[PDB]
Amino acid sequence: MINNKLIEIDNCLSAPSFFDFLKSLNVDSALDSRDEPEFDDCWMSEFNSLDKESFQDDDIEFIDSLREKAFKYSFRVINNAEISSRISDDIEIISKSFVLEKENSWSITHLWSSYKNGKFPE
Amino acid sequence: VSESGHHVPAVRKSKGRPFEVSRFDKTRPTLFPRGENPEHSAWRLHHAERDVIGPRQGDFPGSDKELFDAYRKAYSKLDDIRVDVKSPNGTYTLGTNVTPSKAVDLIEVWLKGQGLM
Repeated sequence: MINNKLIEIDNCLSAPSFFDFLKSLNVDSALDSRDEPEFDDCWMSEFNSLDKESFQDDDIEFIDSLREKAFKYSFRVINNAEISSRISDDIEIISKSFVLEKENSWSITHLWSSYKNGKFPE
Repeated sequence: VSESGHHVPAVRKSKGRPFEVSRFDKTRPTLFPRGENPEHSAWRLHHAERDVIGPRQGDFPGSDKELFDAYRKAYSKLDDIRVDVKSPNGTYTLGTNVTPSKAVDLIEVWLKGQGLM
């Protein structure tokens, strides 16, 4: 079965205007900040830890559908491939963190919380 | 300035390499998806790169040769996609309605001409 937390992410991503905040984003400044060591090292630490875990196939398949929604719904707002790519990647690690029930998770308390508060995490 | 946000090689992956790019540099040509439903071409490019190069964050764990080879592998089965390759500031136009594979060739040639390999 598909993890219920992933269905909740689907509901959030699909909400009207979820990504409209991107209209106010300073794209270059935010991506520059994400490429600096503080953010980049943190993101890669999450990624590397999650890459060692094992996930059910229905969850992986569903996460790929969440990535496609995150990518395309955000692309419709500002048509920026790098932003949409980073959002897709964020949703990948957010989703995996929720499935693992990770507590004190930077992916959830920083990346996902950012999106829920109308901000691109940086 | 008109921006697609698609640098090849990607900005993060080029950092520290001869062809490093800074985001303020609007002369470096980028790829612009053409045709109907550009979001899907953009998604297909994203997913192919995610599969071969990996996450957008982090270093590419390989040489300059491997990095260009990685884009060519990622794009090998995307010949139905068409992109323009051009500077956001309009100074250069390298290709119009080309395949993603061809775009990699055009960028490599431009970078060599510019002394950036």
